[PDB]
Amino acid sequence: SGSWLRDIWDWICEVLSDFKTWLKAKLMPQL
Repeated sequence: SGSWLRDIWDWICEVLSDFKTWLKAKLMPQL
């Protein structure tokens, strides 16, 4: 039934979401 610390990836993915949006805007060239 249980596989592993699947929910554990949310502690890093949920907190790194704001960091991704900030980088996605800085990496986007002129459009």
